[PDB]
Amino acid sequence: GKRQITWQIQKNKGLTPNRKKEQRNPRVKKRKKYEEKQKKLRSVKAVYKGGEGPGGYQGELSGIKTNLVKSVKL
Amino acid sequence: HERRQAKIAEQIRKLEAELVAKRAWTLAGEATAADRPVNSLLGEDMEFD
Amino acid sequence: FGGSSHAKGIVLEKVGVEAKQPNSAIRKCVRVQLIKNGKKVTAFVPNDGCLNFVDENDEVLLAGFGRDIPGVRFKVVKVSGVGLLALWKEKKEK
Amino acid sequence: ARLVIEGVPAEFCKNFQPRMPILVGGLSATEDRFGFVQVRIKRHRWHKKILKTGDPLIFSLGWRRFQTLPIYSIWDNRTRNRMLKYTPEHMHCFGTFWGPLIAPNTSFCCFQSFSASNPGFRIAATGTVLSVDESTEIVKKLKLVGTPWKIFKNTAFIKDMFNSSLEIAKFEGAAIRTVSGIRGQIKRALSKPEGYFRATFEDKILLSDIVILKAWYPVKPKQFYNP
Amino acid sequence: MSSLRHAIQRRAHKERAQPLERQRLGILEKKKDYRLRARDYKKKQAVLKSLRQK
RNA sequence: GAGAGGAGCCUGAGAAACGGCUACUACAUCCAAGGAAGGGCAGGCGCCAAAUUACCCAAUCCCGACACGGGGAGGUAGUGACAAUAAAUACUGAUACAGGGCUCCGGGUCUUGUAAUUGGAAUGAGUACAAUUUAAAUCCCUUAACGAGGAACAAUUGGAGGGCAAGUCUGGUGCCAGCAGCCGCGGUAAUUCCCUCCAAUAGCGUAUAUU
Repeated sequence: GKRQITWQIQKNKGLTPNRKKEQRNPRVKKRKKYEEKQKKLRSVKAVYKGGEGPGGYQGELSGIKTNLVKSVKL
Repeated sequence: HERRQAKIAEQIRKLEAELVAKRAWTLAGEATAADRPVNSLLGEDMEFD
Repeated sequence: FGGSSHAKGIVLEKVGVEAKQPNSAIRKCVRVQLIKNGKKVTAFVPNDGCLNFVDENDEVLLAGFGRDIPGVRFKVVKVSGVGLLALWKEKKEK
Repeated sequence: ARLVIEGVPAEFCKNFQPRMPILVGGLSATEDRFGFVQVRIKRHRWHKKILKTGDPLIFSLGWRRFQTLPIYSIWDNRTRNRMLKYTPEHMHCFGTFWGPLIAPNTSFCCFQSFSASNPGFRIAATGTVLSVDESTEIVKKLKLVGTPWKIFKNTAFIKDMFNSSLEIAKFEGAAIRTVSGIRGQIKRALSKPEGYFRATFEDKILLSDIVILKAWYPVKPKQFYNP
Repeated sequence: MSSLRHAIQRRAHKERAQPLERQRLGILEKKKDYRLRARDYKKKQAVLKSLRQK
């Protein structure tokens, strides 16, 4: 019949900023950060990502643009 | 004294009857002409721009 | 104020509790009686909520800055031993 | 030393036990004067409820323990102490009650019950005593609300708000407001639709709008006190 | 500061709808809808002002 | 090397032995006021508080009529984010829906998300039978058994930025702008509502001296 102490009493969190489950583990946070910055480098530069796959060249998917010269003058 | 806690107990009964009972229109913070009595806006005293 | 890093003090008058702006520097600054020096310097309490904790006559530890009144120079860090940010959060009583 | 006191009841005589100790607490005249006490309530961090104004409390001030009812109120931008209805969570309001006077900077404790059956943390509120007075000046916003009846360009006959031309004439220069953020002025009582009137506004309002008068009705705290 | 602000000091405050009687009459214009009809009317009267000067 | 203090004395194999006598010198305790016994370091506070008033001679060793009896050497443990070291707070699928996601004024790229629905394995913190280690305990080494679904077994410290009321305050040639807002009509067993980014990450901030 003893008065049990509650959880905020035991751990005085008080008023802390609400943080993330991904921030809870630092290894998960750098895993989800590298996946995003691997994703953003796909948008900027050109990654190899294998040659022709199984089907064998269904054409230049995602279009062909004829005016554009994506090259370094040398 | 039992006299003191008796009369104080009566005043407790009156007040907690007022806490149970309804809220007057001056304290319900948005009053209208349907809510209040007829010339009951006239008798009070407020502060407005 | 270059010999020591934190100075104790007496909260002398909460300067400008009658201001209108809730987080202006007028409301934030507090008059302080320095103990060992004897001077009176005002210091920034970093919130109006923390100003609700800074009370009269209390022993209050202050520090400096580093970077509405540019020129008030110190900073209230503790009130009666307990840290003022730990009073601002619900960490400790006093 | 010995202390002889006349006039002690048979509850303390006929129910005395040496388990519960006895204090001899030293009042002053200020501690013997009733009146209104202005008080800086903060809720406790580990009280779970919030504290209504009209709900009574048990107080730890001075030497004695009250059951009196406060009025919580924020000195909101320092022009009025506008009456709240609850204690703010995690913030210092200005409570005010009727009890004995105490000198300021008297830090104090606050309770909702003297019962052992509270499943957690009986302490209600903690703070410091701000000042003392009689005749408080605590203010609560009363709004008088009403509907546009006819809509001209800048004027508007509005309705359902005042009951009579006497009331219109009492408020016949008042700042009225539309919840679109549209100010206006009560001009004159419209004659035959009794209680309706004519206001003017800074622009054209809609029938969907709702027209408010933000007045400030005064609030007296109740006295009642018992230890 | 923004670091010196709590999480209850960032709660969005709730806009209040109309009473169920006025729900017939429509949307309670609060500040947004007022600014839409005010800027639209200002634009109309600006064009009509230019045409009257023509 | 010198030791309540000068002055003398005695023992022994070895001492000018003092934590042993005799006076004198400076204090001070029990008394039935004549008499007697009396002459250390450690602990706490100090010149607002932070390292146990721990357990043993079991080892190694020392001393005595001497296998027993004795040991303030030594050993065993407790606290400790001052450091220093290792590294938890999860891993992996499936489908459904969505059509944009991202990057530099107009450009450049092609699969991305979900507070979406479900399915799998993995358990280590801890709880802990035992036995063992030990002077005795503990740690260790073994160890049967329980031991994960977020509202939990409940990661922090700093900073930057967005949004918000029938609220508030201030300025002014309407309807704008500012600072700001735990505070709003009702309601407290009343309500179920809004965050994003950066850094270090069981560690991090702040102040001054500064280099």
